Amino acid sequence: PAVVKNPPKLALKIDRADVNQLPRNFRMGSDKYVGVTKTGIMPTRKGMDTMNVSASSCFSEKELEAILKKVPVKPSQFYDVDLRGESHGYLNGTAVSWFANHDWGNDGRTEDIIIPLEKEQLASLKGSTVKSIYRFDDKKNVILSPVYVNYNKVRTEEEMVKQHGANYFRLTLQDHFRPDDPDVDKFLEFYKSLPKDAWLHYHSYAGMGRTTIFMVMHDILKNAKDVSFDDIIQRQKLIGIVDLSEIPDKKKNYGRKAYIERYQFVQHFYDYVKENPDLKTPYSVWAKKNKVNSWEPDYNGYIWRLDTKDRNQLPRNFRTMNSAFRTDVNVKKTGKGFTPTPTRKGLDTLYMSGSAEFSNGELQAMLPVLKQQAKGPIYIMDLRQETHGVFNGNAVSWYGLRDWGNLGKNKAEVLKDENSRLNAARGKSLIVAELDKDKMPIDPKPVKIESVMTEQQLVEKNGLHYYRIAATDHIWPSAANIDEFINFTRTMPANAWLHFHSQAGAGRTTAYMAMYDMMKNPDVSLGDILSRQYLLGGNYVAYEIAKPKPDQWKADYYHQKAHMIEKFYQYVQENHADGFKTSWSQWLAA
Amino acid sequence: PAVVKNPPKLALKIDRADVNQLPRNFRMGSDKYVGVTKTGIMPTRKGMDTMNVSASSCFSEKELEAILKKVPVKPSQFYDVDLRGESHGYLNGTAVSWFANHDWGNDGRTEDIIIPLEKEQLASLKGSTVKSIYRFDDKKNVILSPVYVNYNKVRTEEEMVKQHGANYFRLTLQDHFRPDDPDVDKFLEFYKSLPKDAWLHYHSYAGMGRTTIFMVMHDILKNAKDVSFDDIIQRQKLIGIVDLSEIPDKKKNYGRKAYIERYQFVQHFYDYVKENPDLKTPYSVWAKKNKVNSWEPDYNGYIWRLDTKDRNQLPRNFRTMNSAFRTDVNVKKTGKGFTPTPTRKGLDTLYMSGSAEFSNGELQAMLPVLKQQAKGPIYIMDLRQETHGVFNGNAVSWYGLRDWGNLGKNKAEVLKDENSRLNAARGKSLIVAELDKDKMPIDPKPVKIESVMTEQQLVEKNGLHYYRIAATDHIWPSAANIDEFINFTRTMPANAWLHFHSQAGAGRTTAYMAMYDMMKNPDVSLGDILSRQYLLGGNYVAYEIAKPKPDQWKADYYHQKAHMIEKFYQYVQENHADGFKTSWSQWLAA
Ligand SMILES: O=P(O)(O)O[C@H]1[C@H](O)[C@@H](OP(=O)(O)O)[C@H](OP(=O)(O)O)[C@@H](OP(=O)(O)O)[C@H]1O
Ligand SMILES: O=P(O)(O)O[C@H]1[C@H](O)[C@@H](OP(=O)(O)O)[C@H](OP(=O)(O)O)[C@@H](OP(=O)(O)O)[C@H]1O
Ligand SMILES: O=P(O)(O)O[C@H]1[C@H](O)[C@@H](OP(=O)(O)O)[C@H](OP(=O)(O)O)[C@@H](OP(=O)(O)O)[C@H]1O
Repeated sequence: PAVVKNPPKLALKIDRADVNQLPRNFRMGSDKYVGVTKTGIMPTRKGMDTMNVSASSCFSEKELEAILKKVPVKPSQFYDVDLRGESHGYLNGTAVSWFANHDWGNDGRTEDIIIPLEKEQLASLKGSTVKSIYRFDDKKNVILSPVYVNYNKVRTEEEMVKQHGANYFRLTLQDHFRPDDPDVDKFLEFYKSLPKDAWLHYHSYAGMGRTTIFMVMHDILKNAKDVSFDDIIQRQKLIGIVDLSEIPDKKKNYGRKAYIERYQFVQHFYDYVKENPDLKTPYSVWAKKNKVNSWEPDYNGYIWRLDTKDRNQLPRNFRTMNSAFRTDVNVKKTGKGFTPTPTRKGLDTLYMSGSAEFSNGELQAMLPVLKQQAKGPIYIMDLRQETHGVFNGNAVSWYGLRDWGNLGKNKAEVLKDENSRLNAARGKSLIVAELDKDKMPIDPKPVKIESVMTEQQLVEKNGLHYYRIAATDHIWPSAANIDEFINFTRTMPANAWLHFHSQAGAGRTTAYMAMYDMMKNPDVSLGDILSRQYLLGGNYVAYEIAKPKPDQWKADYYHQKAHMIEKFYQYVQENHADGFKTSWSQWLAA
Repeated sequence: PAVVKNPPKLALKIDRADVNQLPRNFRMGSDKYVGVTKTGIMPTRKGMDTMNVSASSCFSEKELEAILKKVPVKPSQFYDVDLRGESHGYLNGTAVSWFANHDWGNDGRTEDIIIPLEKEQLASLKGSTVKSIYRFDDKKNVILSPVYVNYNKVRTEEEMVKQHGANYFRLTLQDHFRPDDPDVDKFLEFYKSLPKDAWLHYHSYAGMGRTTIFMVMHDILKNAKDVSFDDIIQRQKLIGIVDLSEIPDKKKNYGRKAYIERYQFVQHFYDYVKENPDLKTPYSVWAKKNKVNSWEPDYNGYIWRLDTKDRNQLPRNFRTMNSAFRTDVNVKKTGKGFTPTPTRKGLDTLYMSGSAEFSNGELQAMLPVLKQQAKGPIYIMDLRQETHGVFNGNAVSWYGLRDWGNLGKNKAEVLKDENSRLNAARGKSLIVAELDKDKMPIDPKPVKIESVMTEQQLVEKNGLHYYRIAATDHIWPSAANIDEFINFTRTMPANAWLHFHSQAGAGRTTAYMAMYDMMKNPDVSLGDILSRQYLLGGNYVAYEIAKPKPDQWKADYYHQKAHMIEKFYQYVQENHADGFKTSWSQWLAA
């Protein structure tokens, strides 16, 4: 085949043709040494034969079958450790993946974007039984002219491996680099939970870099006590293909840094296992204390943000389902299904409103409006995961990078963090600043904090009910968070009026409003729901960035929203009839 | 101007037009804060006003004059700290440099290569008063359409700066990265040697990355005891342009790694100054001990190499000036000035030979041949810096990466290492292996070491004189090594017969043979000298790699040879008449 001159940015290509054989770079930990060391002296073989470990390149289905046959365990004892962060899967037995330059198809992405993205990519191939798929040169890592692949099955690696009765574990590691600390932590917690008779097979794309790092880690976990670091590095080269201590002349600038980085990593992991033979202190914790940690963003709050100043007027982005459509329509901020003239059916009895966060003054202005229109009890639905409250009548929040001050916290932890920080602020003189477009404070000055309430205290004091869902800013509400809302709707009083707010009354607020609208009016089209929620003053839930630039970190998260809001529409179509007896989480998991 | 679609791999372009002004990103350590921090809280200014420091982008001559006028010291107190590893200089007052993609013109090169290479690049412009020079866009860092520049002066930055009565210090740092540990050590020895009233001006190309790293280091050296790491980082952003703690969303994969690497560097440097306020322990030594050191190659010997087996035949590549011209001429391994029919004028009375290293058996075969041709005392001129000797009649050496086992050592240290290691080998059972094309041992097996001698003992025991010059393998003989040979010729007998040898009888041997040939026959052309030394069985001293690939690390060293052998030719022309009274070192420095 011929090299493809201008390949797409992301090309679906063949990883492994389906052939009855052991795959590329296959080795078992008990294999004999091949080749020599630079000194001519062989490293001790101590501990090698009882490691119960093998490794290789990625594999087709027939190559997996050859692996399973060869290893001296049953499938039930076999764990496929899939180190590939790049999106991949199977068409029948043929292994395919989505390739970008340097094999960085999922460059920068976290596991929780990569896993569902990969399923979607693969899902897009179902409903066809033949496809032109690029070939690939492993020597130069470049796209070659395509062949047609026939198939009637599309599977993730997990599905294929489990259908063979084996076990599966995924780490989404970028090609060319060491695992970051949290992925080391994740591996170790998996490792510690293994049955003693477990057989581990590590693989990446080529069974070279990422694979050898983990073969070295494995050897260290079994043998660091009795075997030197240097011997481990050498012996994993002798039975394999890569010497992690080799920084060759041909590697320069960036590539050279990465070879250096991953060599240093295995040195630090060796030291960690040596000092912590019980594996009690997590690697990330040990590494931080010893200043050899990988870098991670810190999302913790570091400033009191002024969300909204105490003012006698309706809060920003306020609307009810009786409101007028907006006149400032921007089609470029809409998306799939958008119409300027959606049906208003059901809106007169939906009893729903939304807005940005509210100061005391803004709550006072909302009160008569909502009571004017409400036919039953009024609930303020606070959708904010981030810690917030009221200082001197002003709405404030504890702002961290990306507004992810409470990322990873459950509801109980959120409320505990919230109460604690608000209390601690009482009577202090603190910076409370509005943030500009760059999230930098504007004219920051200390101000004396005289009064401090939670929003709940404020809301209940004014005769309304309160409910909190801790939804993370910028992202599609989690399954748990959506289930919490559905459960809420099942028991809420009839004629209840729901007022949703988040920080800006945009992303999270419009998402929940659209989900509730759908639930109550399943006969209205997805596009009409999204369109009217937009027209009434929300954003468009299915917005996607046309041509994402590198600094546009929200791109994947908008895409996830666009995708998941459609799914949720389907969920409603299928479960509204019997009152949603089946949950969103259970439905997803089927 | 217009972007250049396909610029040359290396393009001479304009850095700074000559303008009367302070340069880009100019700041002084005592400057006021501009902008805000993310918390809205400003860092202490403690110690800022007494640091006696400024920083900026690179500067034109007039921009330097603006700098000198602005700062509150005399030029004699001002130190230009030039952080640029890329080759640069001055045409009249205009700053110019040689640009490759990512500003990596000298990617991978050491200071010893870059400094003389830069002077050579600038020297190539001195035979003109006008040049077409590319323009440059600082926003995108890309070459733009060229303009003509007129000049009658070509200068290094050092020359331009010293001509204004100021001081100069150079570190050859690659753009985009932190400094490696040895450059930190070099900066520190410089810093500690400063007078108290010294004023430091740091600059790189943009006054952004490398410059801010060093401004932070300075602030740390002055203020670590009293000011926190975070405050230093913030305040250097506030008076400047870069926050080293910021890893922006737009930086991905490789670029991201570099930002991370340099942030972590300034953290480690902080800790080092905090822990070592006396700056006694070097940074590199502290960093190693704490496992946060940058990676450096290790050139130390790790194996006994079999250089040549004891055998009853002339040593490899043996030749005298009465030897036949070779029949296997390969023009592609020749170079500038090659002729297949050079004069043999002077060879009849040039009492010289050369070969590869010799075993005992090969020395015995040599003896009658040399004694046949010699008209005076015979001297064996051992040119090897690397440690070697004789085991059981075989020539052996202590081999390290690149055969640089004794890199950096003086002659006394080389001989001390040599005696020590040879003695320690006696009676031991050790690996003594021939190395393959990849420098890996062939069929290594331990052998009993029964007899051990230095080459000097072997030679003198056979009634010959010995002299040692510790020349590093692969590279052009140093100035001190050439002077040492010249001093030898000045005190040796008229009709002394010199037999040069190294490991292979190629690079070092042929260079010294060509240098002596020139000295004794200054009326023979450079080309003829190099050509006949090649034809008699040496290599071609002025060989350069045509189109050097990334793995061909010797490229720069061959170029250095090709260059310096011509220079030595000129030295001979200018100094043979009086018997080389002025040394090579003195003549180079003028
Ligand atoms: O081609 P061979 O001699 O087998 O070696 C290759 C080339 O040097 C590649 O460079 P190039 O793209 O110039 O061919 C290099 O990728 P980089 O260019 O990214 O350094 C590979 O590094 P790894 O991809 O790390 O194996 C290295 O293994
Ligand atoms: O709080 P909800 O109602 O979900 O709405 C969010 C917040 O207003 C975000 O503000 P912040 O990030 O300051 O908390 C905003 O980010 P920007 O102001 O950076 O755009 C989001 O814009 P998009 O993520 O672009 O939709 C918006 O959807
Ligand atoms: O264009 P602006 O917004 O100024 O930001 C630039 C771009 O992101 C560059 O990327 P691109 O080449 O895609 O334009 C990037 O170089 P990399 O591509 O090496 O990341 C620069 O990093 P620095 O070179 O470190 O400034 C960064 O400052």
